[PDB]
Amino acid sequence: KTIKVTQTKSSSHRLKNHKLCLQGLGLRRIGHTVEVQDTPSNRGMINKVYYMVSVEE
Amino acid sequence: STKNGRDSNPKMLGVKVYGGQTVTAGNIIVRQRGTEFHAGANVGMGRDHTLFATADGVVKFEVKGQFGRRYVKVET
RNA sequence: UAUAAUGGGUCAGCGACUUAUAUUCAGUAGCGAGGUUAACCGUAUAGGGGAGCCGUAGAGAAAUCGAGUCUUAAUAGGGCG
RNA sequence: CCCCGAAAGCUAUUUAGGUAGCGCCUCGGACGAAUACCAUAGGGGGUAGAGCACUGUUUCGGCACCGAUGCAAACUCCGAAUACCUAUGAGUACUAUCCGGGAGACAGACUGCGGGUGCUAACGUCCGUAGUCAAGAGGAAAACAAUCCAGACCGCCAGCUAAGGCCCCAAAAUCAUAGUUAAGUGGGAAACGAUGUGGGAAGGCAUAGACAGCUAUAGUCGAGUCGGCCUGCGCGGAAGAUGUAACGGGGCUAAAACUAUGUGCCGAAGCUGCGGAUGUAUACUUUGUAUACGUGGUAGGGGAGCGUUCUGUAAGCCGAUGAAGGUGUGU
RNA sequence: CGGAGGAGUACGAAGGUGCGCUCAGCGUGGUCGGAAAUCACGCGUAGAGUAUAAAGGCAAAAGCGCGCUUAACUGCGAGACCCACAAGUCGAGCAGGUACGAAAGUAGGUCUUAGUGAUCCGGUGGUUCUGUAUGGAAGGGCCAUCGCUCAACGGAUAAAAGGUACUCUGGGGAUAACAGGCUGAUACCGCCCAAGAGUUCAUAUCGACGGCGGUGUUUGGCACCUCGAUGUCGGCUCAUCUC
RNA sequence: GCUGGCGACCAUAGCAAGAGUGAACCACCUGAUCCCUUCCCGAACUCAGAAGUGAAACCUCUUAGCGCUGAUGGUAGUGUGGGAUUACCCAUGUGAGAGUAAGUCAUCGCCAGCU
Repeated sequence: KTIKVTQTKSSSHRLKNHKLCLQGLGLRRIGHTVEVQDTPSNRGMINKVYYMVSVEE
Repeated sequence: STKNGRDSNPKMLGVKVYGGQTVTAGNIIVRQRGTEFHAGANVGMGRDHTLFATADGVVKFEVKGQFGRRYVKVET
């Protein structure tokens, strides 16, 4: 139902839509962890920034 | 010296309203130099081959006829 | 720009967004469909002085009309209100 | 002192280092979900690639056609990924939009990707696109705006990490396992040349005796031998002017080099811990208390203050039991 | 100051409408008449044409004829495209008058995209506007229209070429000449393959056609440093390094 | 079950080759008085009709002969992140064109007339 997403790298130099995906997931800094619903809409944002997040199911 | 160096101003042609969008009578749908698209139901043709809506509805693109022409129409 | 680009040998003193008028916007105070006097008079920051100005109606080049008016053969349509 | 924060573009200009409108910044007001990210659904294309059906161009055959075979920014029978437009939807976010006050700017630079130009030259020049600098400190790269990691409110002799590293200069493994190199290769370079050394696949001949040498195919001799292919790491090709000067240095060879795998650790102004300040919002239905999110900054915009001279308050208050000024100390 | 071409027009029909028609090429035959004129029949075929450059188009052909005609109208115009402004573009539909069709209908120039010039100042035709005491008039306004190779084409004036080594000021390393820097086309040096030359014999010595590098001397490219100054071609004196 | 008219669809549907049909319909056909027609022509268009024919044409059937359709798998390209710079490699997502196997001698709607 819900998964935990942790930000592992900086977002300062990433693409605009990638920063917007992090913001739309709710992550704010390196090491921040959020708990979000497991829906395809959220998973799209997660998969777009797969390279700087870590997911715990 | 060179004998080249000229060009004309842009003309901004192209599709203005895509399939599935809602239009109001008079809205321009396609700007085109020739008849790349042809006018279907509820679509009119201007003197410079512009395609425009003559009724309120939803735009639809299709291919029909013996010549395989591209048509655009407005469904009410 | 460490730059081998400019300026300064050092100290003390002086040295550069002002003033008048008009106008627009914001804040604040008085009065409020009204607000306000100018020159001037005045044992004079008072009190007088309503000429004038701004607001309260617009349309049209204008004559003209006026919550309408212009365009037009049109009461249609349309533009400014 | 606090908050926000650009641009070096488009269009026009006796214009090109000026200026104006628009784009980009800031402040006030109005209005709230109308906005964005992502997921589904609908849509057009003529690029990358490819192809020869048109237009050109090309080679070899056969009798302009026919058959095999190539090429194209201004060719197309075809044709993506992305990007762009629209609708619906979850979650997250002070998002979009409109009306006004004030601007600055209109010399850009480098790097990656797609290109024109140039010699597939230039730290060259002109566009598109993204990042950084500009206007941005910290750590790595010897030193090094534009590369990598990362965005500095203040304090701490606390902890964890990123890039990058762990023999000494100099913080952390002279750590573990298995191989390769002998060139200080590592720590600059090509066509080409060569029994350098690892690994792999296949082939030829051979104890009715193979290769080399030896004796004039026979003959002693008693195991492997011969020639290519693929691939890892090395060698030569390799000449310059102040002084080793092409690992930063010392030094390094079962490495302190290279390849693969695994345990730890060091490492930033990043993250966490403790203390303090400040801005915005939400609630307390006064507050000055809690929670959440912020506080790098040039040109600029906005907000809040400290001191100096003079006027009133002031015929007041302080002053020869010592004012202003000067010079130390403490707070 | 990249690669290639066009425009500064034309047409009262080459516009509107109703009706009608398909090109080009080739092969056969047929007087002059053939490569190619015109006639007849067939085969596969848009390869023709579209006033003009190219592109996008063109069977209800947008290509080609005939008859009648003036919609190459007047007042407008929902709604859009494009856009700094000024401008530019498409447009269903309403009213009046009209043309061609039996009619449903079609027509607000031409298949489209170039064929162009703001404002000021004046000229001409209209006009129920204005008219400096009053009635007129002059002049002005409104509607339609005329005069620019203002081509440096958003057009500074109605009206304008040169010299300065006799020179001067404000600026720029935003921008040239010297030297430095980046680069190495060019320059110089080296190597690979080897037809051939050398009485025979590529390699004693040379070495065609081609290929790969090095250096930073030359001629150059760029414009990064210096224009609030880095101030010289050669000679003299004195040198120091590379191979 | 055949014939005609009007559509849907626009090659798996078309082209080519062979074959078949005259009861009705259709087509060829007879004539040029009147309507109407030829930049000349009753060829076309038009009118008045039934002596002939299914020849031509149109329709229907058969054939994979040309054409058209066309997988699976692989290759090229490509968004994001990383590594390299003749421009490729890795992770992940996506994925042609050509060619190969193979398929195709269409499929439907309304009206009217015959047997």
